[PDB]
Amino acid sequence: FQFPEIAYPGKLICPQYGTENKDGEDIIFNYVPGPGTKLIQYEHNGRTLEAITATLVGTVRCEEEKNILVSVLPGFANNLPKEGDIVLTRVTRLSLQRANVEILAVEDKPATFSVSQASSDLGETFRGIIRSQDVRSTDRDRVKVIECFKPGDIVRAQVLSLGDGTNYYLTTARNDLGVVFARAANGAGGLMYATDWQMMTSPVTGATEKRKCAKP
Amino acid sequence: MVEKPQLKFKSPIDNSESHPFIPLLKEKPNALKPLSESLRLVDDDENNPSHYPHPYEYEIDHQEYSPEILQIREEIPSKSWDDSVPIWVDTSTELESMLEDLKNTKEIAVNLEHHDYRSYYGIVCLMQISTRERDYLVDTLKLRENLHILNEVFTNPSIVKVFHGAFMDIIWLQRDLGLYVVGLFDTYHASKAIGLPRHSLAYLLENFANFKTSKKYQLADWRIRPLSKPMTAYARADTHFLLNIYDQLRNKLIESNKLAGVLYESRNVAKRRFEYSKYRPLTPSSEVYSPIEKESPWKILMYQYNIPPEREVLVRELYQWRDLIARRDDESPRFVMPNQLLAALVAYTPTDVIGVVSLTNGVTEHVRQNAKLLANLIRDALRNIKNTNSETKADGILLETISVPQIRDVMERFSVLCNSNISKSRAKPVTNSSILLGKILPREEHDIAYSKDGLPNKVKTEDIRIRAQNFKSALANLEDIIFEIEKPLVVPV
Amino acid sequence: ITITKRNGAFSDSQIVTPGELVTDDPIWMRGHGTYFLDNMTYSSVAGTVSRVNRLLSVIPLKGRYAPETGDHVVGRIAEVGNKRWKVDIGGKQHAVLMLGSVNLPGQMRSFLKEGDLLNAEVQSLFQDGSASLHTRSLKYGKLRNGMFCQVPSSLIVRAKNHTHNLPGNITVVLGVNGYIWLRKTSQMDLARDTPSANSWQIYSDENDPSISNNIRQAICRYANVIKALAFCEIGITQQRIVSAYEASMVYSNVGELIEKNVMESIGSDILTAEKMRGN
Amino acid sequence: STFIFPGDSFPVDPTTPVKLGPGIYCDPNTQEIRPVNTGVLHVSTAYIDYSSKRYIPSVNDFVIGVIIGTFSDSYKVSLQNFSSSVSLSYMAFPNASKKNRPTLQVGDLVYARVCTAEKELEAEIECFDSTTGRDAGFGILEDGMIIDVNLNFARQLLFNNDFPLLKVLAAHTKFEVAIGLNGKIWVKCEELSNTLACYRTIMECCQKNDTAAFKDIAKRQFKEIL
RNA sequence: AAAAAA
Ligand SMILES: [Mg+2]
Repeated sequence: FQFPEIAYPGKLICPQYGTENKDGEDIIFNYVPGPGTKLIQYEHNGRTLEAITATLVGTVRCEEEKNILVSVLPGFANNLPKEGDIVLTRVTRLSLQRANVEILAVEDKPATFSVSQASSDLGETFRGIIRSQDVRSTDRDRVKVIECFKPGDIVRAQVLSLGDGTNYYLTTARNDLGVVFARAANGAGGLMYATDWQMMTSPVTGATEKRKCAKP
Repeated sequence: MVEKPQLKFKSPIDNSESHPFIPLLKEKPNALKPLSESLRLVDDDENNPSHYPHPYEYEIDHQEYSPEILQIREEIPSKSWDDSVPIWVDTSTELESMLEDLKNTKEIAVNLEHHDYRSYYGIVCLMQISTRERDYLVDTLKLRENLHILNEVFTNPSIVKVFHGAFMDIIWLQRDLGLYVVGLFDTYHASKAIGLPRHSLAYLLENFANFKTSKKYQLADWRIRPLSKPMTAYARADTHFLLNIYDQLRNKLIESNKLAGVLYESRNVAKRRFEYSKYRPLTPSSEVYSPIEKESPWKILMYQYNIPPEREVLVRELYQWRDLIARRDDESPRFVMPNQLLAALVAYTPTDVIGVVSLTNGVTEHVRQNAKLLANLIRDALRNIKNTNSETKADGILLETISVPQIRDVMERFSVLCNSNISKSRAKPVTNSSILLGKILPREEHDIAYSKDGLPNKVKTEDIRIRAQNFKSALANLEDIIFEIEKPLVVPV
Repeated sequence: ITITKRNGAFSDSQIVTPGELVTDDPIWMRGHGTYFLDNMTYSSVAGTVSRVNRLLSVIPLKGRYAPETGDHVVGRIAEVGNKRWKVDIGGKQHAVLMLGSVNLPGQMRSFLKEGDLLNAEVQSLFQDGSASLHTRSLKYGKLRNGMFCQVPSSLIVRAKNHTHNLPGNITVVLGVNGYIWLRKTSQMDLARDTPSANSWQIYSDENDPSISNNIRQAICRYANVIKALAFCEIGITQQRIVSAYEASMVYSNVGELIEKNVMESIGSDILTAEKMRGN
Repeated sequence: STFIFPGDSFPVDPTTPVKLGPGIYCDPNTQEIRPVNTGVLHVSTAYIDYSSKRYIPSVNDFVIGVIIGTFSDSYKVSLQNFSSSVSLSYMAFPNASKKNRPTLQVGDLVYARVCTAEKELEAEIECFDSTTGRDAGFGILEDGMIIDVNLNFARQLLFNNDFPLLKVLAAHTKFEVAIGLNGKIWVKCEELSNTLACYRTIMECCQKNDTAAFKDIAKRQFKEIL
């Protein structure tokens, strides 16, 4: 690519704009900053200059989407809950009109996941709230939250809107979303598995608790 | 059914709104400022257009209250509810008797009744005025254009008018009856100053009166004559004990020095001016009332029923037509067509006269006769929405703006920048040998396993690798747990 | 650098003090600064006795800005939560700004965020004295294209219009709260009161791309004279500013106006001029 | 009497179906029934009576609470100090309304029953039974005086009609009374001296805890104020 | 950071 492949923080990669000559016509390559890069200003020969500079140690990748995107891939931080993403959460508390949780991991894109490492005994972990209307598409008005989720149960959901900078708004309306892993009696009993979409049973003690289950 | 009083009125209703609201005030008693000076029009600002100002605006602010409202007097117990009887006034012969009866009183308690279902602007139905020793029920239907003579009492600063939530009462007074209030004392604002839990009228009749009442007849039709027993019970109950509460609240305010604030907010209520939706100020305020305070009233209708910004032209015509008929036959917009039924016209969009008549639960009378026209407005709106139906472009003009050979210049200045910067680096090679903690701190993780002899054995680094390979392979594909349950209720074919 | 070294040390208006009986007449209506106790009226603060009509009160010598309905004020966003904005107008409490009290064009932090200045009107008042702000106007909105300066709230009196245009192509926004904003005269500022007798860029954070030095030093000088008039405890009006701006032209450099002897000179010049041509 | 200790074997055979209750615990894994408290096992129905000063939310229980907060959705009422708050809805009152809200300030005494009480959810009460003529004394308790007692003294007073308290107090004075299952007793009389006489009796009766000492205490208390 | 009339 006529540009350095390996880049340490502070290493010059490519100028602001670029162009080449092919097929008897000038093709304009537009370089734009990305994750790991930062467009800054340098001075030389008594004249200002703007060039793409890597800010993270790793390899440079030049890709195009249907313009040249310059980004640096390290050998987590970039991953952050955005509208449409699927996120594994754990129920922290149950209220009557809603159910608040905390974000643990986020599903990637083509399964693999991105685990967000944080202290659960502090509160530094991202918190999210699942509305009672976002529990299931069936009968959106009247939904008993006690018979859907449970403190400690793992819930796979999808984030709708970020809202403010405190809580995320999730939903379990579709089939592949709902309580995934759970135990009997708030975790006191044995492991339970998902059979019906609105019923969770335990093939060990024969206990059956009402939850919101996803599709296997 | 019930005959509307609009036909029985001496003057026909006018829903044209072609001219700014002109007060029906003919005689202006207790006024230090001439009527001719207040009958003019205010200069048009940016937000405020040309309109007639409040007649007693100069009288409300400038005039002083009676010095007996500023002193703490003992409460005056209300007359017995069972012993006292309400006096009905349906003729002008007994209206004059009440007028001279109110002039010898220190304070009066007045509350209105309104019906906005069979009229566009709405019509004042019942006015209940109560003194210390008697109660009155004034009919505002038959006696309407002759109630302007009550302004001698209502605009007199010597007599204290006791209302509750007069924010809508002052409007109804000046619009239909042409009445104005000078020297108002709103018990509602008084309740706010004390910090009472509920600023309603039912709470004041409970805590400071111990007369249990309830909200039963409010939206109910008051045009029905004569008045029934539970309705006339609620009618007189509003202003009966109101004078008792007036003293009790007035004593609360003086000792807490909050009386100045209540009378202040009361005057601002009394100076409220009514104006049509067309000639309303462009800036929303609480001093001017209008049926529609938004330039685009169809906006909030769409966002409520989640209507996308595409059928706005459809809901506009349906709204403007609903307002046109309502101002024609002199009816309420909801009586012509409810918002729920209008939503069915926007959501389903019936192209024929068959789909218009049958929607949801029921259909009103106004849109039933004009159902054929409604089928055309939908066909016109759908025709309109189908009639109407920059990323690299904005960048491309900027790339042709900057010089092309300059790109070769900034590249040469970039190549000469790197070669004169990072290309020059020379220093004697120094080993990374540990000085102190560099030997032990970054130590690779080792594991040991004690055998039967008790001798330490270093676990191979390859041993743990195949352990992870065995775990990750077994965890990735879990064996499906199969368990059978007996079903004696099922049978074969 | 200027220093001051001192060693050894560190129809009449009635002046009342807390606890003093102002009048023995219970007829009067109790106002601010006075409390009621057994038909007697005592003063709670120290100041002048204000007798207006039936209302009796005591005006304090010094006090924070008291918000009134219709006041044109300049405020800064203090915090943003739920569906409201709480703006600091330098009062006793933070004024509130509802979501329905602003202009929505066709995540509230994308419109107004902490730190942003704005000018607004007091729509109404709460029971605790807090003010409800209202920005729905062509004269109100988010502030930019200039600089902020603060003067005592008792130096700016109410008026029909608080936005004045001044020579030098700049515009002042005299808030009743004392918060003042100087800015470059825009299209709205040039023709505002005149056309009356004849929208995503309103929340923008970026100033005008072309700010001439002639305007920057004007904004600068206009700021130095206002704080100078405030230094002499002189009520700031549109005329007092223009006069001070012209009277300060005898000083070539703008930086010379920061001195104490210079500020009191410009202040005394206007006081003596308005007294001479006023009588 | 048969005294029970936690962890001890359960005398009742697992063969015959027996309904559970308070005092016993069903192990979510081993599925064995064991006692978790100390007291007397009552078998008719299987439950254990144990001494406790702290009340826990439970369905169909009459409680006397104090309004500690007023929200827009419901009321915040504390049935006991330091315990979690309870949710009293606006529609939980007789003759309910939409726009119009019932008149209750912070500190008002309310006599209501617990409708829905989950262990992992905020409890809820209603000021109208479901139902007993809508009037079991439910509603705002005007004036009067309340007294804190243990849960043992409260339940036996409300349920058991052989308890010589309301029987012995009715002879000394005429009054209306309301007893909650959270250890709260509300008693209102005409004269203040009578209410004070009733407060001192229950205070001493709960302390000594003797069935035959009720008449003795009540005699000397009412003659003390005079 | 709900509230008042009808
Ligand atoms: Mg009323």
